[PDB]
This record gives sequence, structure tokens and C-alpha cells, in this order.
Amino acid sequence: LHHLVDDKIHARSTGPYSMITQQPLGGKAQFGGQRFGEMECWAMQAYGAAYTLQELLTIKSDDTVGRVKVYEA
Amino acid sequence: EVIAEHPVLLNRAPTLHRLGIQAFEPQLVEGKAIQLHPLVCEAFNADFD
Amino acid sequence: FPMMTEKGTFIINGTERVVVSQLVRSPGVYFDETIDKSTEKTLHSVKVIPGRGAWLEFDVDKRDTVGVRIDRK
Amino acid sequence: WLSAASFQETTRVLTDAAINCRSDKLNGLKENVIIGKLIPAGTGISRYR
Amino acid sequence: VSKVERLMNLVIALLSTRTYLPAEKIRTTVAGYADSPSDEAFSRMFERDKNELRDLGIPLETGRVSKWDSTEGYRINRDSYALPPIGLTADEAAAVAVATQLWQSPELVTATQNAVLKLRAAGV
Amino acid sequence: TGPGNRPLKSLSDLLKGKQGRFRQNLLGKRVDYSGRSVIVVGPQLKLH
Amino acid sequence: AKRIEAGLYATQKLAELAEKGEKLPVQQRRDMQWICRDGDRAKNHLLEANLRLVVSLAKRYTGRGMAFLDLIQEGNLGLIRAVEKFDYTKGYKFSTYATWWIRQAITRAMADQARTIRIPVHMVEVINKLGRIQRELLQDLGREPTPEELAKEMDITPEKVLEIQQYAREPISLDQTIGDEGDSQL
DNA sequence: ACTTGTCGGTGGTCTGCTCTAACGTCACGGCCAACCGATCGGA
DNA sequence: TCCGATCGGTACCGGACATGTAAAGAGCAGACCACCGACAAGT
Repeated sequence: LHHLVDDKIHARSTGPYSMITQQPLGGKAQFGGQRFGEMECWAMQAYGAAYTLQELLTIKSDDTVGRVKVYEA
Repeated sequence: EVIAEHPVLLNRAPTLHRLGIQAFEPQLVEGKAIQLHPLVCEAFNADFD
Repeated sequence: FPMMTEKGTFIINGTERVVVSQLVRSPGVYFDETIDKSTEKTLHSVKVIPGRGAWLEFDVDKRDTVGVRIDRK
Repeated sequence: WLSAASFQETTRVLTDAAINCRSDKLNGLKENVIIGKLIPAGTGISRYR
Repeated sequence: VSKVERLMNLVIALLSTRTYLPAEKIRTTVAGYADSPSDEAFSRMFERDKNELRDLGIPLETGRVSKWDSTEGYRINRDSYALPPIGLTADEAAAVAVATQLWQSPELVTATQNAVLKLRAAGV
Repeated sequence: TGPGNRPLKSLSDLLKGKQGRFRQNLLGKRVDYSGRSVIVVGPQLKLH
Repeated sequence: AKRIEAGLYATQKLAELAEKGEKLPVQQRRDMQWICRDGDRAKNHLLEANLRLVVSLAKRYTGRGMAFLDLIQEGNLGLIRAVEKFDYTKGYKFSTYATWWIRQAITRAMADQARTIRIPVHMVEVINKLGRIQRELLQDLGREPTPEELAKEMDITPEKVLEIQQYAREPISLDQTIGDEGDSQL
């Protein structure tokens, strides 16, 4: 069948971002990131992992200064 | 050297309960597919199809 | 005017495309029956569905008064 | 009003909050997720931080 | 600064550009044109400098910035600037030795000296 | 409406719906340092 | 028209006699004020009575960017100008001068207020002329005309046509849907 | 003697404003078509 | 009390993209630019 891993594997550390909201793009063809939706947020809240959720929301998506500071650190 | 003792979070959508996100210790493999433990499928509701 | 090839496809801007047949409801008169849950009586109706035209509906209500709704009035 | 607006019926909630001049206190899971603060549960409570 | 410095800087800038540089950019970029009192003194000075350069022989072309640009700028064609290749060396020695012997007209001697200097700058 | 008989998007349309500002861009985001791939079975691995 | 002119002249004379003039008699001031008010009422009546030709003229410009009511309002401005410039001595009916001014106002406004990136009228006219010539060439040749034919039939360089065609692009919307469902945007 | 700044002029293109006199006078191109529960304004 | 009508809602990931017309035309003026004169005062 036409479902090969060569067309499925994707990974990213830092790439292009959006314009209005400074969030990473989506899709393999654009070197985008993986969406951490509301259900994953519920799972993190149920686990009790406050810091993982906070860093995922702030310094991996939107914190413009935080992204470059984290990379430098 | 860098991935040793550095956990990674694995998630499968939809995330119905807490056990849809789980932390694992990674090991490098030569393929392009993630190797998942057979005993964590029921938590993820995952099958290899 | 674009022309279909011998294999049933249209070459548009260099790409082969297929026009898919559409299942629609033929115009005509359609009679329907319903049962009211507030009085337990049967109510009938008829709808005239044209192509590119106004809608004409007749119905029978609880008060046994035949009513026509020209257009959607 | 922030959680209510994020949940459902944004326009009605915003209109009612604006007319009532409500003031959100910012203590809850949804509001802290939205504004970027640590949620008041798990490791984010004052005892553990 | 100095007029000679302005001329040399203008020549170099118009030689090294890739697109038609407008006069407004020439004022800010080229040194020596930024000390003018008003926009009319600069305009007249730049016109006189262009006249001098064109009369000298340096190819100074005026044309559009680009297709989709209505601004008008200036350049210098590096290919039309000169001709690199030169001939033999024995004949040029005889030509130089007979370049000027007794002529007194200032235009003639200046022209011969300029030709000899250009030949020296293009080999012997 | 604009070209193609598509109604224009106002501020309320920005703030409302599943595709609105809140649900799509505040309660869930796209993140860096993330990947995605097909899963196979490794029976020789440990539970961790 | 005669009432409008009389009212305007009476207003001007009253203004002139107000400053550096003389004490007008009470009846004269009353008559001047009455004539001015009658002229204003006559102007309003003519405008209101002719606010039906504007709709007919603007009916033909529907679907070209601007909305119907905006076209009607611009036509109303043109009608105001036509009322201001109408002369009754020539004997022609109002429906010709009014038509000219209404059409001019509607066309000029649609040239200005119809593009997100504004193009001057002197270039909108050139674009329209190029389009008309292109249509005529398409009808004549039978094929799509190349820039060469447009250059010959528009007495312009074969390069300005490319710039004109490139100035006619309209920006697309960032909010248009990409997929079949309603989750993707440009 | 050469330069230089103020003065004045010719010619060209891009941009905006005004005007044109037979008579003309009250918009369309088009669905909507689920299906549930809640609720305010009528009857 | 019954009554139509508006208004709210309907799981997740992956991917996938950019429109199709114009009834024109002229005369007049300000602005900026590319080419030039003088001209005395300054170099």
C-alpha cells in the first residue's frame, strides 16, 4: 500500500513560525511542529505536571524572547 | 551520549485519559518507525496497522 | 471548449482531471407523513421541488386545516 | 469570565461581563493555562513550589 | 572635502553599482555631496560634475531604475569603459618615441600626453 | 461578501468557534522539539 | 431653476448689504429672507424629484466591486453638481445634463473607491482601454492575442502592457478556506 | 582662474480636478433544504 | 397555555493551497526631474 514511513517520519527542533500569532507552522512540507491540543492539556493537568505544560505552552510556542534564550542556554 | 537518561513523551491522538501521554527512555534504532512496547498498547489504545 | 479524451479525463492546465457524477434528488412532487407527539394524530404534507424555482408546500395540521406555504412564507 | 468565554457562547459572556464590569481573579486551570502561569494543581501549588 | 575626491568617489561608485543609482541616493551615499546648503546647490553641482565626466570621455549613462520602477538613475558601462587588449611591444616603443617632438599647441601636447599615459596604463 | 460569495471575517468571527482565537490558539498550540512517526512493535524492550 | 437663481441672488445681495451697506427696510429684509428660503426649498424639491434617475443610472454598474447603495450615493453627489450647473435658458431637459454628471460621478468614484491598493484614474482608464482592445483582438483573430498585437493596436511599447497587466492584480484574502471542511485558511 | 551657491529657464511625466446639453427616472441572482434543546416575544 | 423564530452546539491527528471583468475622452495645472544659462562672491 501507499503508506510508507519515508513519507511519514518528521521531526523538528526550530523552524518557521506564523505571522499574527508567533506560533510554529504545521505540516511535514513546511517543517512544522506537532499540535499540543486541549486533550493533551487535560492529560497534563490530570498528571499534575505543571512545569511541563507551562514550558510547552510558553517557551516552545509563543514566548518570543524565551525561545532564543532557551536555545542559547 | 546526549540521549542517555533523557526521557521523551509519547502521545497518540485521541488522548482520552492520562495514560495517552507516557514518558519513555529512548534508544536509537536503525529504522524510521518508533518501536513501542507491546504492554503499553491498551493504555494508548494503539494497534500496529 | 475543453474536450474529453478517449479515456474519460480532461487535461486542464496540463493535469488530468475527472468530473464525478453527482447523486441528487430529482425535481417533482413528494408526499410525506408524520405523527405528532403532542396529540397522537397523523399529519400529511406535499412538497413541490423544482429546479430553479420557488417552493410550494401544502400540509395538514392538528386543526384539520389544509395550509399552503408559498415560497418560505 | 475568561473560562466562560473560552468554553462556550463567547459573545454573550463577553457582553454580560463588560456590562457587569467583572474582574477575573486568575486562579484556575483554564485561566492559568491561557495567561501562561503555573496551574494551581500538582507541582504548581505554593507548598511544592 | 576636495573636488577631486568627489569626482573619484563618484566614478568608483558608478563603476561598482549593479543597478541605476538615483541622484537622491548619490547625495547621501557618495562622500562630498552631503555638505551642500540646500537641494539646489547640490543639484547644480551634480549637474556640473556629470557634464565634466561626460565631456572627459567616461561613459555615464542615464536610464530607468528598472522595469517596474519609475525612478531614473545613472550608471557607468564597465564593458564600454575601455578596451583591455593591446598589441605588440616593439611598435609601441616606436610610437612613444615619436609621440611628440616639437608641437607647441597646448591641446595637441595635452592630448598626446594623455594618450601616452593611457598606453602606459595599458602596458608600456 | 467578497469575491466568490464568501462572507467577510469580522472580529467576532475571530473570537468565536472551534477555529476561534481561544480554542485554537490559547488552549492548544503547536510546539517545537516535537516529531511524529509510525509505530511498530518491539518485544525485546523493557517497560520503560 | 428660476427660483433657485433668485434665491441665490437675494442671499448675495442681503450679505452685501449686511456689511458696509445700509439699514434695509423691514419689508425688504422679510422679502429677501422669503426669497432665500423659497430658493432653498426649490433646490431641495428639484433634488428630491430627480432622485430616481440616479438609481436607474447606477443599476448598470452593479457587480463591479462597489455596492449598489454606494453607487447611488455617488450618483446623488453627481446630481447635486448637475443641479448646481443647470441652465434653463438653453431649453434642454434636465435628464441630459443630469445623466452626464451622474455618470461622471459614479464612474470616477468607482475608479477611486473600488480597489484595496488604489490606482489613479488615468491608469484605470488605460487598463480598461487595454481590456477592450484585447476583447476586440480576441474576437477578430479567433485566438488569444499576444502582447505583440496589443502593442500595435494600442500604439504603446510592448513592455508597458506587461506593467499594466501586473498593476491589475487584486490581492487575495488570507481568510479563504483551503480544504473542503472549515479548518484550514491561507 | 577655478569653484560654488543663488537665480532663472525648457522640456517631460505622473497625479488630481473640472467638464461634456435630444431624451432618458422606484436593484437583483439565488437558496433554503440537519436536528437537537433552550428561550424570548406573541396570541 | 399555545406559538413560531432566532441562536447555541455537534471528538482528534495526518494533509491540502491562490477567481475569470470594465460603455470613455479631453483641457488645464502643480510638482519633481534632467538638462542647461548668469554672476558675483569666494578659493
